[PDB]
Order: sequence, then C-alpha cells, then structure tokens
Amino acid sequence: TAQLKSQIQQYLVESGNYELISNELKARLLQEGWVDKVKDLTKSEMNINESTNFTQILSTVEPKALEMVSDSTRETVLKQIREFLEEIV
Amino acid sequence: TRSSRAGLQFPVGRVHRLLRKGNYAERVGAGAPVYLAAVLEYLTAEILE
Amino acid sequence: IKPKVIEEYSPSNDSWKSLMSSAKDTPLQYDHMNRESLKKYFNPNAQLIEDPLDKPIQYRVCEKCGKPLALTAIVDHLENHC
Amino acid sequence: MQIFVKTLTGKTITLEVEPSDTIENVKAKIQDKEGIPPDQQRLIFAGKQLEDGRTLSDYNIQKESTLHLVLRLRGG
Amino acid sequence: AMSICPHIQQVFQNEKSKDGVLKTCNAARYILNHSVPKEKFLNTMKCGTCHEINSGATFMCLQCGFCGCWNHSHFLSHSKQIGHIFGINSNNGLLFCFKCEDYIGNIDLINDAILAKYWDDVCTKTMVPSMERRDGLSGLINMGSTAFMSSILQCLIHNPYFIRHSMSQIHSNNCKVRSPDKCFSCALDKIVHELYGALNTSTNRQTGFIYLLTCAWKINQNLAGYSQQDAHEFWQFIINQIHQSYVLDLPNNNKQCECIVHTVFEGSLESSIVCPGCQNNSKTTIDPFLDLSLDIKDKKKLYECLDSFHKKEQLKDFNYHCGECNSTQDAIKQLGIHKLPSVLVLQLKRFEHLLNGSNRKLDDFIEFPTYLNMKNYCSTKVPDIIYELIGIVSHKGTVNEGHYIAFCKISGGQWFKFNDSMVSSISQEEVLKEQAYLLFYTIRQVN
Amino acid sequence: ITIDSISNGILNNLLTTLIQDIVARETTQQQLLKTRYPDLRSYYFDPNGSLDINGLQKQQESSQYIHCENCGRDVSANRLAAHLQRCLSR
Ligand SMILES: [Zn+2]
Ligand SMILES: [Zn+2]
Ligand SMILES: [Zn+2]
Ligand SMILES: [Zn+2]
Ligand SMILES: [Zn+2]
Ligand SMILES: [Zn+2]
Ligand SMILES: [Zn+2]
Ligand SMILES: [Zn+2]
Repeated sequence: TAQLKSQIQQYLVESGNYELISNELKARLLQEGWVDKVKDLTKSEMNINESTNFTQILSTVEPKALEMVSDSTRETVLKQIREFLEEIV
Repeated sequence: TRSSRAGLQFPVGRVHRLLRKGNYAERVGAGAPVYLAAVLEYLTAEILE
Repeated sequence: IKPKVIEEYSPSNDSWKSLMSSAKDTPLQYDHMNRESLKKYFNPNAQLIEDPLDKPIQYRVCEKCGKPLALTAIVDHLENHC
Repeated sequence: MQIFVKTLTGKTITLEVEPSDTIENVKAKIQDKEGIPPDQQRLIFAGKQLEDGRTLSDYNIQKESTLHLVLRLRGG
Repeated sequence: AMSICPHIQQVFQNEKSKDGVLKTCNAARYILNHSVPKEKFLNTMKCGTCHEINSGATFMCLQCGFCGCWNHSHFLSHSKQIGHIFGINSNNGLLFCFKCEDYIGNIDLINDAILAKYWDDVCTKTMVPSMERRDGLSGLINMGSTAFMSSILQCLIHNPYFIRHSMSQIHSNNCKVRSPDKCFSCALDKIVHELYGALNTSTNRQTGFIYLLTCAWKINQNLAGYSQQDAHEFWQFIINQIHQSYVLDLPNNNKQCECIVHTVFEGSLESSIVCPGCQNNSKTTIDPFLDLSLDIKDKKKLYECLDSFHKKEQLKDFNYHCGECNSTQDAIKQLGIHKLPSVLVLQLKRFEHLLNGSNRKLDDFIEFPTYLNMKNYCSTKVPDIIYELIGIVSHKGTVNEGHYIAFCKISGGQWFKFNDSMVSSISQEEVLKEQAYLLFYTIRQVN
Repeated sequence: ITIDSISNGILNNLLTTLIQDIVARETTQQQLLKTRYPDLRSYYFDPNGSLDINGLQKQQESSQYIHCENCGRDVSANRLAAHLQRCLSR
C-alpha cells in the first residue's frame, strides 16, 4: 500500500534527520553556485520567452535546473539519505 | 590630458616641460610635476581665498 | 511497517488553521536558520533577516516629507512625525 | 599583570602592566619590543581603538585580555 | 505593459470579500512566522491525496484545510473538482492563480498586505519607490581625500539590517537632539532619505554626506576627509559614535550593549591556555569583538588566513606555573570562536614591519569565496555555518598613499563598484578577482 | 520496488520543490518590477570600465560646486573639505 510512504515520512520528520538532509543539500547547492545559476537560468528564460508566466517558464527551467545539479552533491546527499534509510528497515 | 587625470586644474604638460627645460637635473620623475602642480594649485587657492 | 515506531509515535479532514493556537504561543521563527544552533553559537539579542537579497528592499515614500519608510514604520510616521 | 597583543603576522606577545598604566606606556613597550613608533601603531580592543590619556580601567580592560595591533592604510 | 490577474480583481470588486482575504493572508503569514518546522512540513507540505511530502511545491488552500501537491496535480485537482483556483506556496507564501498559470507578484496590496487596513491612507500618503532611487544608487564625490569614507559609506548604504533599522525610524523616533549636524545617526537617516526618497520638494544628493562630514570634523578633524586615512579606524570610530548616540537615546550596569551595532557585529573569541604536560586544564579568557583582523602573509586563500588566525601558539616568554603537574611550562595558546556576529567584517593585514622602522604594503592577491563556511572555527560537533559575501573594500597604492573602492552585491546577484562619484555594474567573477582589503559577509545559513 | 528508486523519488521531490520556490520568487519579482515600472530599463554596463550605471563617465571635479550653507559661499567640491576647515574654524 501507499500509506507506507506517508508513515515513513512521518518517522523521518519526527527523528530530526530531515533538517540535516535538507540543510546539507541546500548548503551544497548554495556553495557551488547552483542556486544562482538557477536564478540566472530563470532570468534568461524569462528574457528569451518574454514572459513571467510561472508554469511555462518552469516547464523549461526545471529539467535543465535538475541537470545542472553537480554529481558530487547528488551522490553525497543520496548517500546520506541511504544511510538514514539503512537504519530502520 | 593629465590635469584631468589628477583632478588638477593646473597644466601638467606645461609644468613637465618647464621642469625638463630649466636644467635642474638629467631626468625628471613622473610624480614631481603632479605633486608640485598640486602645491601650486593649493597656494593660488589660499591666496584667491 | 515495524510496530515500534507506530507504538509510541504513530483524504484528511484536519485543518491548517488549527495552527493559529500554536502560532499564538510561538516566538518569531526562521525557515533555514536553526534556532538552537543560533542559541549556541550566536548572541541572544541578534537581529535576523532571512534571505535579505531575495527581492529588492520593500518600502514606501511619504508624499509630504519624502522619507523612505519600512512597512512596519509607516503608520506612526504618519501620525506624529511628518 | 600580563596581557597579550596579536601582531601584524598574527603572532601574540605578552606585556607586563598595571591597571593604572597609560595607553602611551603600553605603546612605548610595544615600540621597545618591535621597533615601531607610537605614531605608526594602532591598538584595538573590543571593537574600539584605545585612546591616549585614558586608563585601562576606563575601557574595562582586564588581566589577560588580548589587544589587536594594526597599521594605517591611507587613501582618498 | 504587464497585466494583472482579473480573477482576483473580480473578488476585489467587493470590499468585504477583499477584507476577509487580506485578514486571512495576514493571519497566515503570522502563522508562517510563528510555526515550528515539523508542523509546517506535516500540515502544509503534505498532499491530501497522496500524502507525500514536497511533491514539488505543495499548496495550502485559501478556503479550507486541504493541502495539494504540484507534481501529481493534486492541488490542481482540488481546483478542477472543488473550484479553488488560488493556492499558497508553502515555500514562500506566494499566491498562485491556476487560471493565469502564474503567481500574483505585482499587486502592491497583496505584497504589503499587513498594511491593508490602512491601505487607502498608505496609498494617499505614500508612493512606491521611484525607479531611479529604488536601489539607493548614487556616488559620493571626493571632497578632498574622502574616498576612504565614501567607500565605507557605500557598504553601509547596502546593509539590509541597517536599512531596516533606519527605515524603521528608531533613531528618528527616539532622538533627543534631532539634528544631523550633531547626530551621526540623524545624518545617516538624511543620507538614506536622499538616496531612496526625496527632500522637499549638476549637484544632486550630497546633503547628508556633508552633514556626516560636519559631525566628523567636529569630533575629529583628522578623520574628516582633508588628509588620507585608514578606513578601518574610521569604521571603529563611526560605529562607536553610533553606539554613543544609541546610549544617548536611553531614558535612563548593563554591560552588553543593546544597540544595532552590538546586536549585529558583536561576537566573542575563546582563548585557551593549556599545560603541555597535563593537557587538561585550561585557563580560558573570553574577549568580545566587533570585527576580525587576519594575517595574509605567505598565504593565497582566505581559509588559510583564518587558519593562521586560528592557529595554536606556544608561548616562550610567559611565566607559568601549572596547577595539575606543579611545574614551570611553556604554555599553549589557542584562539577559537565563542560567538559569531550576524554580520562578519574582515580586515586583511596588508602590511609588514621592517627592522629599519619602516612599513611595506602587501599587495598579494588573496582568494575569497562567494560563500564562506565558518564551521571549522567554532570551539564546541559543530553544524555547517555559512555566510554570503556582500561587500569588499579594496585599496590601490602604498601604506602612506592610495585609493579605496567598494563593491556591493544587491538583489538578483549583480555586483556594483563604488568609486567615489562612480557607481558601475560588475560581474561576480571580476569582483572575485579583486585585491580584497576588507570583506563583508552576511549570515545566510545556520545548520 | 527498491530503496534506490524511492530515494531517487525523494531527491526529485526535494529538488523540484526548491526549484519551484526559487522560480516562483524570481517570476513574482520580475512581474512586480515590470508592472510597477512599465518603462523599466536595465542598469548600464560598460566593458571598458569607464561608464557608470547610467552610462556616464566620472564627472569633472573641480568643475562641480557646492553652496556652503555656513557662510553662503560657493566652493568647488574637491576643495570643500578645505573650505570647511577654513569655514568651521569660526
Ligand atoms: Zn512623512
Ligand atoms: Zn479547498
Ligand atoms: Zn500529491
Ligand atoms: Zn488569474
Ligand atoms: Zn539624532
Ligand atoms: Zn552599542
Ligand atoms: Zn601541567
Ligand atoms: Zn560656510
């Protein structure tokens, strides 16, 4: 069943590890310049499409923004989540 | 110019020429015509004041 | 799902406005500056603005005296200072 | 009492002083150790520059406090 | 000519509906400012349909308690099935219209909804910032050798905490003297007034600067701009004067100062003194600081300079008797951070002393990061602690002669160069290529 | 169904959430600026490092002047401090 996901998420929230994950991810993306790259991407797309409509701009930004995420941060954060998951199953 | 480039009103060229031609030494540094043009501007200011 | 997590911890009908009560009892909070670490490593009376360059400064200018006013400062400026 | 001074390189030195000792005397001692004239010295404590004619007690400066030494970089 | 959403306009055609909306928005934002992380996750980021957290943006319903995700279109489904076209993004409080397919960011009333009750008056008495003045950008002319002042003033011109303070009218509200030719803070407020607003009712925008200069002349003529001087000394002098004016503003044994400087810039260093034998001890001294001065010699990176700053020392000239081993020892000294400031100010010690009594400038490039992690300097595990670079002061020349320039970052990520009267656009990478003398870092993330 | 897949979904959830937040903030800001300021123009950038944000060069001092309020005298600005040293000396 899919109640599992919500249950697991509830445990995750209650344990304190979510703050650590979210924060470490944010720190990595911030420090490596990815956040600002995504800001620049958003301005560029707004200028190219001559639009501030959120849905259509997002439609072009999100896939690319996802690709722009460094491999290091990806594997490190995945590694950390996996470490927290390997705890209680 | 150079009066501009030093925020001076006084002709840095004229001055560098006058320094070179009046036979005080073989070579003449770059700072001295500016420093001096400055002291000159200063004093004509104090007087006109 | 393992019985021990559920044991002491554990469409919805609940409502977010239920939080008003908590909001009533809760000190000013920041989204991504953890409070306890701020307590440990920072001073007790520090001023804090989260993401200060997110957008340009939000303020308005008095038509009468021309002062730039923070949103929380406009009203009394209008009452007895202009 | 002994106090400390963090010099330009980051090296810390120790001075022996009394609470009633003047900032001038301390600067004299620094000149005597480092060979730097008083007019070239800037002495910093608690975010403030220490001023001649005043005492250590005037700035609530106590035993084993550390002062931070800098020079002047003139511009304009 | 950007338009606004007509759907919210229709609602706004009725005053009581509008008032209900604004009241609820204000209440919601108060909740957002007064809700712990877990309640927010569980009650604003949980999809009512799939119960997933952070399935893209999660939207909080304006009319009921339902939360709906973006990725699986579940709020979108709430909108199609129940008819609620407006939802609030739980990451930023911004309101989405699913008809426009766009957020509503350009309605002043919505952006400033806390003043909604007084909005008419707010719109009659006050205007939005003028395009020209909105960022407060203006140069301060050299009135002799005043660049060491103006570059600093430009960094002061860009601090959000300071701007919040000044615009809050705190000094204005409490000043017992109320004259900018005597009060430094009044003069500052006048500067802010000139740069962001309009005095009633080419030489433009220099009045406040002239007032500041007049105060400076009155307290210490040497630092007032005729002669070349040190920007750091001026910094400490002026912040001390600001503090004195704050203290002056009291109506009435209170060692920690409660002023804007001391609630922003004051931290504390921990100095440990330990016996090399017993290695237990220690004699700990706590020293307040308003800024940090770092050695830069033989180094290429800011982290190297902080490491040197933070490096342990063995005293070879200290008279010492250990109480645990009862013997004379050469003590070990160490500096660490006890408390960090909200805004961290760094001075690079770009000078050295020679045996002949002369000094020399250090022109060495020191690499500095766009984002700075202070975690390695906290004494007591320590979580990640990251600051954002917002300011640089650079000097060109020698110890006894030169020029100061400032670099400031504003919203959107663009850098500007402040060279007396000249404000110009600059890229981040070039700022990062600058020879830094002073660096200003604002706290961004605390883990 | 595996740990790896669910983890990938969690990461995608987090990233799309953050992205949507940043983009929403950007779009709201630009919408606001353009609506508030229909005639909005970018600040001037000079590759030569000569022109200001309005595309102008550093103005000529001492061509500019200031009217000194203490004595009513106009004084060239780059000598203003000097004047004040001579003016406040009352
Ligand atoms: Zn007013
Ligand atoms: Zn609903
Ligand atoms: Zn969902
Ligand atoms: Zn709409
Ligand atoms: Zn005042
Ligand atoms: Zn204070
Ligand atoms: Zn011992
Ligand atoms: Zn006058």
